[PDB]
Amino acid sequence: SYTIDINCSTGDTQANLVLTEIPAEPYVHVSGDNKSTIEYLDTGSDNSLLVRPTQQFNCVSSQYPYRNYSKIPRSQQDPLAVRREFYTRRVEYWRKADASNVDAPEYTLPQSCSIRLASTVTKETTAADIAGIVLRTLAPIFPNGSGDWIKLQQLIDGLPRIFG
Amino acid sequence: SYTIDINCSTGDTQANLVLTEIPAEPYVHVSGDNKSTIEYLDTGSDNSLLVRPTQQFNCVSSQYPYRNYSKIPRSQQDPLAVRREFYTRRVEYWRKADASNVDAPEYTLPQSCSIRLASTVTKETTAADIAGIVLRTLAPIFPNGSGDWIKLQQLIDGLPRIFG
Amino acid sequence: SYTIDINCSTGDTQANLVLTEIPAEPYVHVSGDNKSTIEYLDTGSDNSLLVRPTQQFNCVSSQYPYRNYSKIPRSQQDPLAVRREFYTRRVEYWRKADASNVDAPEYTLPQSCSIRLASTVTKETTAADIAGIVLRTLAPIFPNGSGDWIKLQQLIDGLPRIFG
Amino acid sequence: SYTIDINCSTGDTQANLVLTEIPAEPYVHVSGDNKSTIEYLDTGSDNSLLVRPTQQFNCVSSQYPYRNYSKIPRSQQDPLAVRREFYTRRVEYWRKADASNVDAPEYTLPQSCSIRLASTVTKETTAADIAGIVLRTLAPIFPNGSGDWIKLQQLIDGLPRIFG
Amino acid sequence: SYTIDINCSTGDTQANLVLTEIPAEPYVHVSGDNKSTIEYLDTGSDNSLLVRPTQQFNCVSSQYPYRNYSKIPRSQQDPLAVRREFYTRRVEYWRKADASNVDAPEYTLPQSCSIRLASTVTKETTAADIAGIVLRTLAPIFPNGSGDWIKLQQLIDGLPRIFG
Amino acid sequence: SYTIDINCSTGDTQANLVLTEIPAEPYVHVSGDNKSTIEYLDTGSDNSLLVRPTQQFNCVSSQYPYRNYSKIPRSQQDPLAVRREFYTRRVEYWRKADASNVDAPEYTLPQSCSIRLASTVTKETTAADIAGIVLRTLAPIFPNGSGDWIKLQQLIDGLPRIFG
Repeated sequence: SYTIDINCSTGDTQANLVLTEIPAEPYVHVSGDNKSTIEYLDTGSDNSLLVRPTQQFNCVSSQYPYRNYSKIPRSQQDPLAVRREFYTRRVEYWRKADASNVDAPEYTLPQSCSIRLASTVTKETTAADIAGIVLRTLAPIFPNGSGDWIKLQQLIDGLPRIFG
Repeated sequence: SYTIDINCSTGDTQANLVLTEIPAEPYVHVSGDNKSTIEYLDTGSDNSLLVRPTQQFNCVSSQYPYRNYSKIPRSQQDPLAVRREFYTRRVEYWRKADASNVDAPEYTLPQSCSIRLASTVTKETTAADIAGIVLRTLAPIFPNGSGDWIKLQQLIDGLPRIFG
Repeated sequence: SYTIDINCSTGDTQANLVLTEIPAEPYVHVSGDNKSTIEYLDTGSDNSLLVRPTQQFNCVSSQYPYRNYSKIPRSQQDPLAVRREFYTRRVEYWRKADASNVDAPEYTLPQSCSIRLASTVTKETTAADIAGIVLRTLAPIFPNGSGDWIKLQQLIDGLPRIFG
Repeated sequence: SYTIDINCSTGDTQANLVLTEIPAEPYVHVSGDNKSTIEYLDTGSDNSLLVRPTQQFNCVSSQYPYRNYSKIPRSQQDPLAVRREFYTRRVEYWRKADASNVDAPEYTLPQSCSIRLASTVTKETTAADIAGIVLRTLAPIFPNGSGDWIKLQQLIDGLPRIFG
Repeated sequence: SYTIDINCSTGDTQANLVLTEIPAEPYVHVSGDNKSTIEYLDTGSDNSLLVRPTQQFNCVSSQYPYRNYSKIPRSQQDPLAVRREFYTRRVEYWRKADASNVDAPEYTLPQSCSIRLASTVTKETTAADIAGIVLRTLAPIFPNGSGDWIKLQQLIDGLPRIFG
Repeated sequence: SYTIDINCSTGDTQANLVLTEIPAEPYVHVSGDNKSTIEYLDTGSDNSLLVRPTQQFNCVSSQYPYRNYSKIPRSQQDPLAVRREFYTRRVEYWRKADASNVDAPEYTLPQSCSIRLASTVTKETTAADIAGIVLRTLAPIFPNGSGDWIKLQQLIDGLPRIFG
């Protein structure tokens, strides 16, 4: 009868963050084919550059999920809890050029983004429960989802105070 | 006139990742400059815990955007390009209990999720362009958006090969 | 001709902190001397507990009102003035239980609050003047009096920055 | 289903203790850390004194709420419950002088007042519940609120028998 | 009856130094929100640069205002005097470019200016008295106020001898 | 043809800061080269003090105007730009006494104020443009010019937040 209550603040409003699909067919094994860490290459990239878009994924598990959480008493630590984490890092390499002037040089613009999710898990932790924390981390940066980029832009401007 | 090509593989289909808003009112500034990392406390949590949900936002910028990327020739480095980086880390503290049994203990379960993004930004780089990199990082894990959690389940199960 | 000016910042607005009366009839002397320190016990409490609500009062006075205030020069120390001080400490023990479930255990929740007022009194120091310092000590915690409890809630939550 | 009962004696009558607001705008951090203890200085005071009015705030919390309350048995100690505590200390320095006689010397009159609230909080402990203990601590000293100052005057006069 | 005589040379002539207002609405907290040192950012600046106009203000007070003034005898040092100082530093970043030729590069020109005012203050020191020393420091550089820039220009030319 | 944009927030309103001239005749060259700092003595002061009012002027120039500014890319550094800097420090020595009382002591009160300005100067930078930076540094402190002293009073009172 145990239930999991997120101890958060959640609103009534909802927004659509619109993801465009990324096909698996163009991706190729690079390192760690069988192992807990894998790195893929997107071969839908410019043949002739030295850099090409990669995305890696790796998973980690720990037996002691409360190791870094000392402000929690043992009397409240679930002794059946196990720590599951995963980590993705996508690097892509954009190309700026204009077809108008071929004299003008082509530049390579690197971009990288990484997400690390580390949950404690017991028998009542669900897939959607864990998905919720990613969506709540995203929510304050994209408060209208794909609609406007206002908070994102102010993060690019160097204005870290998002809630004030 | 220069255009930016995301050297990358995209698809035709699109999914909705449905974000639920997080109201800004309950968050309280706790620590940090703009020069340091800003930290907020979600005060809409169980007061009777000594751990409470926090999300933090840090962002930093550099005039040397190619410092980490080694295999990009100078002839391809945009001299006007700048490095813009931001980093968020949300820690929430879930609570498991059941109203069926006043005699059975309650446990607090820690969860953390962190997103870092470093874009090379030039004149033609738009806020939408930069949101694209986060959206493409997310898309392989949530290929149907909020619809299903199959690939996320794999990542938690310890299977890192999203693409196979 | 002498007037006393509080050297403070005060506003135009006012608010009602609404007190509910504490009947004297039930309290009983438990310890101390009727000269210096007295501890009353609220007999309006449960018989069956070893703890019962008690409020203590304690007065002292000194001919050396500037003893700890070293940074006031003698040219500005009023030689007629004299130090008066009182201290109250209320301890109440709350009782939590649900009448729906008599199997569910009852708990005792201790709560305690103390006020210490030390004034330097001179000929022109009045009752109302000395009340003013208690009122101005409270006003930061109760900016709207009984109207809301927001700043008090912040104090309990552990957020000491009340003036920002 | 659990309810919290104050184990106290309360009356039917109510009175307004009327607070005048303390503007936050003039206060300035002078010492401490923004985490535990902070001391603000009222810049709305005289430049020419080495002493200026200052109000300090200080919060602490503990996982052992029954540490000093030895006379409560473990069968009645709520294991979920946790100790929260705050402390405020306002020091203001009054200025006595008559404008009629500028030959007559001006004096500095120090006044100081401190409030310490330590509650054991549990899931059902509310903001208003914790405010109640401060209000019931005040009510013996201010039986009519701002209406008269008689009991406060007795305290200053040195007469600690407030309930008779 | 004490009066403050500036021990200076002052003329009969006066000039208008014409200040154009700087609105507070565009300015944003950066560091030290509550503390004695604050740094603001002018967000009416170019979004896309790495540098943006800031102005900081910080205040300092000292108990020993005669510390660095040894040529003054104790018999003439006001023992009630207190040292108050403040310091502002404004950095702005100009942009030179012509809309005629977009080939031509845009340059960023940094400019910085700082004012430090450190007064001894007694009960008879007035706001306008302290304002006077800033106006007298400015007076020889801008002897016709906003009218002509002759002495300013000769300071930019490296000709320090202003009175000869 | 290149134009200079002060990347900055300005307002429509203008105030007069009323400067009173300082006659050059009473000042006497005391120390310093053009290579050193020039120092003048205001000989229109009380001879019977061993301290007398002095104002000094130093100015220095460098071919490397971006040395202190780190986050400006070379692609945005004007190769023709030069750094012009000047620095003035006025010390006056006030005198407090009263003609009402020959028996009461006189005191001398030191005051100092210093302005430093370092502009990046290029072909298009005019003397007026450079005066602008001093005028905009002054304007937040004197938002109504010589009219009122409210913000200056705050700075002296120890409240650094001019903009809030």
